[PDB]
Amino acid sequence: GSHSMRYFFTSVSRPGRGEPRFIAVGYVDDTQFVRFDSDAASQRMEPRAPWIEQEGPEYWDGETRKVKAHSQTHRVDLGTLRGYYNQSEAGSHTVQRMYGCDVGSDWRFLRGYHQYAYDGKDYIALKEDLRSWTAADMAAQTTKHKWEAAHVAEQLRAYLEGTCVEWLRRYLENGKETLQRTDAPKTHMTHHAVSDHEATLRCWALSFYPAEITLTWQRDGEDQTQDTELVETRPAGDGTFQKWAAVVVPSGQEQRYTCHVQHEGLPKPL
Amino acid sequence: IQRTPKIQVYSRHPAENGKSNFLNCYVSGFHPSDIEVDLLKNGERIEKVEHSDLSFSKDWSFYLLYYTEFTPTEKDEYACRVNHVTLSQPKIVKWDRDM
Repeated sequence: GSHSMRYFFTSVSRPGRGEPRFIAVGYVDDTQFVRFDSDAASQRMEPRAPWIEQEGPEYWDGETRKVKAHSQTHRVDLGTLRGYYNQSEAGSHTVQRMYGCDVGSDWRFLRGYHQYAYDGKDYIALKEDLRSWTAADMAAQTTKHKWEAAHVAEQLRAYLEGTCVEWLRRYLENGKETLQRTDAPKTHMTHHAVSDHEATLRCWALSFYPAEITLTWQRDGEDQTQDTELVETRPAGDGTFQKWAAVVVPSGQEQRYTCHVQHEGLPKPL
Repeated sequence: IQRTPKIQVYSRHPAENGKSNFLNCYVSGFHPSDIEVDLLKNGERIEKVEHSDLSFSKDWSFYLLYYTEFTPTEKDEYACRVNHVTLSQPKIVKWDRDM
């Protein structure tokens, strides 16, 4: 199965007084496992999943050290970026960094990515090929000139093909019980009469993991899209996800309609 | 870029009156990150509300889950109030137990 690890970094300047706020979140597939928040007393990379708590203090002192390195390079980054776009000193700006690697079914390296945005939009992102950078702007073009010169992309290839895969593989072994355990959806449907002549069929898929689910309705065996409301997959708050898809039906015809649930933890359901 | 938050109010487990449960307000699809979300029971704001660590999805927009342990009854109305820079007024979306 394809697994992955991603680090989401957010930096917001606080113009009035102080440092910019920094949050770093780590995830292995749809599971959060570490966090760092600047407005937190620990001032440490803290665990957020049972299975990473096993890690000795050489890990927590080394992750804290690093996440802090990072907060500081985005503090500098927010200053640079304001010169480059020539902006005023007393507004906030967000920089956001994203990196990680996916591995495939053979547990070998599959894809790697390191992107970066400023104020909502793409700034510079490394390519799939891990050798060039896509600069979206002429400010980002300054940064691509610097990173090409400095051989930044090669420094990252080694981490995304080495350290990243290495540590994703152990997170999966130490976390076997949950990280490699798919919870197929628990489905059920409800029926709610909108009127005397129409009903809503809501097809509910609850308590599943991963979050990727396909909910599609069908009438007389052909897929139906018309008069189908559907929701964004939401987190239940316990590590699983919920989603439902509804359809309005003529009352008396609901036999025609079937919900088809698609999900990794399932041999397909109707 | 500034994107308006998308909001969903729901229960962790299907609700039965008198059984403790959890009330989630998932706010997603927004930028900038400063957003104020608070769960209101019968209009009164609830304290003792927890929430996840800020993350973002693929198009760089943010999302957050706020939650509280609660026990539905017939009498009590719950809601989630959200206020963000794109919003000319805060959005109060009420909990419906069929959604």
